[PDB]
Order: sequence, then C-alpha cells, then structure tokens
Amino acid sequence: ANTFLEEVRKGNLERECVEETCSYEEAFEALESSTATDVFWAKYTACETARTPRDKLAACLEGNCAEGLGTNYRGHVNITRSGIECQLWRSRYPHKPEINSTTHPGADLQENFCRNPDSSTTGPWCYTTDPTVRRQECSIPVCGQDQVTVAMQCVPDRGQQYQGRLAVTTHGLPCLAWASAQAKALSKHQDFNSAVQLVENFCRNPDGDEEGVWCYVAGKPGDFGYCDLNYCEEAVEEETGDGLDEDSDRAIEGRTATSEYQTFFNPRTFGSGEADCGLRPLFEKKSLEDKTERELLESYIDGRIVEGSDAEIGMSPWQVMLFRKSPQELLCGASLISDRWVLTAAHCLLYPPWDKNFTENDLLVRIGKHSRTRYERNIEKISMLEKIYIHPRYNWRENLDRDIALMKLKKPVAFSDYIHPVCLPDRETAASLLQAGYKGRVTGWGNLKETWTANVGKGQPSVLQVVNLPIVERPVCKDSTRIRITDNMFCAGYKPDEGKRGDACEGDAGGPFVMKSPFNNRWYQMGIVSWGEGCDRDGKYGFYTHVFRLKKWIQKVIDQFGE
Amino acid sequence: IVGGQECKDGECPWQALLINEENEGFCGGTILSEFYILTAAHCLYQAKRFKVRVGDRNTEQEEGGEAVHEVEVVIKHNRFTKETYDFDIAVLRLKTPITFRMNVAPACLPERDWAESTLMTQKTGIVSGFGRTHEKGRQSTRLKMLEVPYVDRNSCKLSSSFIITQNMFCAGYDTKQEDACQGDAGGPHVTRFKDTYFVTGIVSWGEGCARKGKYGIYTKVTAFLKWIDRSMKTR
Ligand SMILES: *[C@@H]1O[C@H](CO)[C@@H](O)[C@H](O)[C@H]1NC(C)=O
Ligand SMILES: *[C@@H]1O[C@H](CO)[C@@H](O)[C@H](O)[C@H]1NC(C)=O
Repeated sequence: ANTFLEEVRKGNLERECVEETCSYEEAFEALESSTATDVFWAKYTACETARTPRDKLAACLEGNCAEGLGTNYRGHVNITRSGIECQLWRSRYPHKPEINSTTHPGADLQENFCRNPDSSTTGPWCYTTDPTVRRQECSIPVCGQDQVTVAMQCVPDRGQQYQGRLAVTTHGLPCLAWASAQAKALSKHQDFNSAVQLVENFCRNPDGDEEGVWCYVAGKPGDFGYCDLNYCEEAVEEETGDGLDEDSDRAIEGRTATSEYQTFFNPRTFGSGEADCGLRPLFEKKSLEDKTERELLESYIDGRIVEGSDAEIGMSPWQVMLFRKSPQELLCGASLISDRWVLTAAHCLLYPPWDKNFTENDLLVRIGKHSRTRYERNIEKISMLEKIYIHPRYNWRENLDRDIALMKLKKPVAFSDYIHPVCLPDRETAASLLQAGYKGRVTGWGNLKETWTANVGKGQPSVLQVVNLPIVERPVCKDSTRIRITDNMFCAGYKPDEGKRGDACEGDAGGPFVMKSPFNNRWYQMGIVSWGEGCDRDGKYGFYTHVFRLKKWIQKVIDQFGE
Repeated sequence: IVGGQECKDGECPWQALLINEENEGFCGGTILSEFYILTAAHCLYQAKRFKVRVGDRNTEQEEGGEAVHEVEVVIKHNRFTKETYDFDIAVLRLKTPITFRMNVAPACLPERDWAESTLMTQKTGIVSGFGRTHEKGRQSTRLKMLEVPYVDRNSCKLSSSFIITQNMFCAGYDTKQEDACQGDAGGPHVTRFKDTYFVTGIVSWGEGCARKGKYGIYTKVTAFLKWIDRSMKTR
C-alpha cells in the first residue's frame, strides 16, 4: 500500500484498521472474509454520529445501543424503562403473541436480549414477565455514555382460611355480595366449613372450594369471579407414605381394586350421576379387566412394549369435542362430567378486546367418539345453548392462568354407555400410587393443537394419537417448558427425545390423564389440559391444570334449571 | 425402538409385522419357518383378528415384499403366567405359507450348549421393529433397528422392583434413551455372530422405554431352546 513496511509483515487486521484507515478490499484481505467485514462495517456505522472517542466505537462494536426504531439492534440489554425483566423472546409466555415465530423473524429475537420486531418509535420492547403490564419498552443505553436512548400474596388452602378483602378481579368484573338473598340461599345450598367466614363481595371459600379465592359476581346469581392475586407452588413426590401405610415392599404393575366412592356434594343438589364416577358403564360396572391399552398396568409381563396400535371407538366416554357455527372445529378442548355440562377452557371465548364471535348459538357438543363423523343416538346427545359463563381470571392483557369455563345446555342431565364421569377422591390413595408407582393414560382428539399451531405438508389427523405421558417430577415440567406454573396448574411428562411431535399433546384441552388406583377401582385424574408451551409447540410437555383445585363448584350448576 | 435407525432392506428378514384387524402391527413378529411366526405370549391378550404382513418396511405405505400371512394357531405356553414374567412366548403357526424371499429369512436354533456358552455371553444385542422412535415418541414409520448391550444379573435385580428370574436378563442403557419400546411387542431382538444374527430374547416388561436406571426385561432364549423346538413341533 502507501507504506512498504506494511507488506513486509504478513496481513494482520490491526495494522490496517487501527493504525490507519482500512478500505473494503484491504480489510477483506486481512479478515479473509466478506460477511465478517460487512458486519464489522455495520457495527462501525452504528457510531457514524458517535465514532469519537474510541471507547464509543468499541461500545458500538459490542452493541447495546438502539436509537430511533431499533429493529437493527443486536446488543445485550434486559432493562426496560420501568425496570421489569423481559419475557424470554424464544418463549411465548404468558399470553398469545400475534407476532408468532413463523411470521416475523425480522427482530432477530434472542431469549436473553431485547429486539424490535415492529420497529417501534420508542425503541425495542418486550413482553413483561409480570401480568401488570402487557409489554414494556426495553430502555437501552447509548454507546459511549451512560445515557439511555429513551427515558427510563399467597392464599392458605385456596381460600379455606383466607381473610383478604380484595374486590377487583383480574378481568375487571365487580363482585356481588356474599350476604345477598341468592347468596344466603346458596350458603345453605353449599355445605360450608364451620371455621370459615364470608362477607360482602370478597373472594371467599367457605366450603373448601379449592378453586382459589373466588367472589360471587354480577349477572347470574352464583357466578364466580377471582380476585387478582398471586399463589404459591408446592411439590408432592418428595413425601413417602405418611399415614398411608399400604405395603412394605415395592410393586408398580399388576394391581386390582374394587371399592365404592365418597361424594362431596349434597345428593339433593346434584341428583343422579354423583356417586358413580371414575368408572365406565360397559368396562368398569362389570368390574372386569379390559383390553390392550388398559392392560399396560395390569399385565405383569408387560410394562413398556404393549402397543395395542389402535384406539377403538369409545375409549374416552368422558371427553367433549366442540363445534362452532364457524367451519367445523373445536375452539377449546373439554371433558364431560355429564351431558348437561361441558368443561371448556376460558381462553377461546374472551381473548379479543371486542369480545365477539364467541357466542352460545355457535357451540355444539358431541361426546365419546372415535372420530368426529360417526354418531348415534345411544352414543351421545346434542342440544342447543342458552348462556355461556366465562372465567374472570383471563383477558387479552392477563397471564391466561386458570383457563377453564362451562356452558349451559338445554336438555336435562342424562348418561349413556359411552358417557360416564370421573371421580376425584382425596390424597390417601394418591399417595398410595406415588409410593407404588402406577401408570396411566390421557385422552383427546387433536384439534386444539391445530388451533394453536399449523400443520403444513401433512393433514390434521382426525384420530387421537393414543400415546402416554407418564407422571414426572414437577421441576422437569418447570425446566422443560418455561411457562409459569400457578397453584391451579398441573404438570406431567416423560424423559423425552426432542425433535418429534408431542406424544400426548396430540389431543385437545381438558384431556383427562386418568391413572389406576389400588384402593378405589376408579382410575385417578390429576390434570386438565390447558394452554401449553411445549404442547402448542414441538415435542415437549403438554400442560394440565390441578383437578384437585377444580372439584367443588359443580354442585350448584344443575339447580338453575330447578330455580 | 427408542432412537435407532431403519432396518436396511433385507437386514431384518425374520422380523415380521403382525397386522391385526386394522392391518397395523399390534406386535413385533419373527419369522420362524415357512409356516411359523414368533411373538411374546402377551400378544395373545391383544387381538380381535390378526395376520402377518411379512416383508413390511414402512407402516406409512407398502414399499415392497409385503405378503399377508394368516396365523393358523398359537402355541401358547401352558406354564405361561403373566405374574412369573416368564414363558411370555407365543409360537404362531400360519395358515399362509411363508415365502422365503427378500426380507424373508428366519432365525433358527443353535446348539443349546453352544447357545448358552456363546449367545447370552455376548456383549451387545440388536433389536428391531416398528417401535416407538423414542421412550414415548411416535411409532417408527420405517422398520427401525437398534443395538443394546448386556446387563449383569445383579444390576438387573437392583434396577427392577420385581423378580429377575433365572431366565430374564436386562439389556439396554442405564440412562441413555435407546431401547425397544411400544411397537416391539414381541419385537425380535437379535445378536450378531459372524453375520448370522441370533435372537437372544425379546423384552417383556419394564419401567418406561430405556428409562433412567431401567432396561428391557428380555427372555432367555437359551433357557427354553428345548421348549422353543418342542413348540416348533407343537400345533
Ligand atoms: C439478561 O438476562 C439474562 C437471563 O436470560 C442473563 O443471563 C444476562 O446476563 C442478562 N444480560 C444483561 C446485559 O442484563
Ligand atoms: C367474526 O369475525 C369476522 C372476521 O373474519 C368478522 O368479519 C365478522 O364480522 C365477525 N362477526 C361479528 C363481528 O359479529
């Protein structure tokens, strides 16, 4: 070049770029690459107005600066203007982002760093970890100087012994008084624990209702709303028997059980269909050990290779599969306790701010079916809707927790051969299972996956993929998928091999994971499927909700017919 | 077949796909002769009607050599009890003659003394079948094979909450997720010796598929070689 001593020493980028000015071709030769030189020149351009002094240029080289829009920002900053930690950009929690990973990768988003997908005027932003704010703009300092481009309680036993006086719910609906005439009548209707109080419109729980703290709200007399509050997290596997006392040695497969069921509702308040759950009219009323898929636990010679290869008709008599007046599809998966009531999820009904195209005339039900086409009178029954009630722990700004709801049908309560509820007794035999290690199964049909993720190059299967996710310790759920787990939030899974489609997530919401017990003959349910991170995405743990916290409000639902 | 890779065309000829009423393999099959198929006797509790589609290489579609064969009668062990975990073996005499061709060649019995002195004394063993590609992953669309090593008796005993009888032996990995799984119901697991694969056994039960600390509970073929022959000549 200009100096002959330059060519005497072999090419080292320092001597051309720091000592003097390096052009495109000289920096290309010294760097032995074109894309690297282009990226270096872009980071160089980041300090076009900030090249002086040199530490400012070094700050541009490391980055951490986004003035103006910030879509080209590729730095390392977590702090927002408010100061809240940003949600993991790779993850999609705690809400549904309309900027999905398959539409706008233009942000170059990274889990630990802020980016700007929409090129916001204020700068790169992020969704807040906490549900207080929908999204917080990432306040990023300017290169070279310490200035920013844009200016900077748990409830005991789910309300059994709670004394909070909060009134506003998460969505915004005000609560009705617990002392109202309808609420006073419901006080006699629902057996309350003697050592609990209920006053005004506070989220109470006098009956041991493990739904968390919920308040009677306006509209339907008895409609329930949840005050916006945080809740703790617990673990179960760490305890051995305790007062359980069932056996001395260990045995996991090969157990038979026969017994009765203890109810939690007044028989006058629930009528027929109360003390018969957890069984099947065909398979379990005769109390006979049934075919291949349930044989996995009961067969002594078989614990890992059974593989019936099919899920014949009626294997899930207590699962619901919705239609809308839209082209035939399931909005939110659901399970059946009885023909009259369907336990749908609350996410689909009330996501948009306008709150429309989710109405009663749209939704239709069919239950206990291998495929969504075939139907007969004695298999299940269909009826119109009158009013749908939503969960006041959900909105477009909230964290989507406790996504469960119901639907008020017309024709009265009835059962069938392919219709039977599932029982939910206490933790005694659950501990027996935990210290005995028994296996279970989950059901569904596989359309909620289609609603939350899209399939390309392969049609959506109309048949449930009958593959099981066993019970795994809670931390495995916590680190496999990164959606926060509430107190009403269940977890399960297996030691996975990534890269393939979710094994039991092929299914719908509300898919009961039912699991055999040695003292009841009624296979136990532990989780109701909800919005899943690894479910709605590829090959990770599907989410459930704690059924132990979803088992007390059903009593008063049938009486509105008789009111 | 947790993990693993596809059987190359002809690599697993005795391996058969026991097609049930819906013609999807409810069990792993093993060609034995021109008229015989091998499966674990647990497969007898999972059947409405069933056939043997020998030569199948892909459950997605027919891709050559698929001949449908119908089981004449099952030779179930009379001492076969699920609780014993033992005699989980069902010889399937066929109505349709097995046509020895590409991907059709059985595995026959070696010397009982030599088999005991050599087969169960090997290092690793090869398992094949349209099995679950992972511990719970989807069933292998292609005919996928896998190799698993032998496990010491005491290791299997401590690794099992149940009995590890004089025959049953563990084979797999302590924590690595690779073994037979759902799809290898009676799925033929073999062992190479001078390119002649020898069926050293088939998983019966176990906690999960290649779980942590767990192994496939295989059946000692050398234990019942005399019974295997006597059931070859039975029915
Ligand atoms: C940002 O947060 C991540 C956690 O994902 C942490 O590892 C990283 O050090 C943080 N970086 C900055 C610049 O705050
Ligand atoms: C339902 O949503 C569609 C969008 O496809 C809209 O055009 C229609 O008006 C909606 N129905 C209403 C608002 O009643």
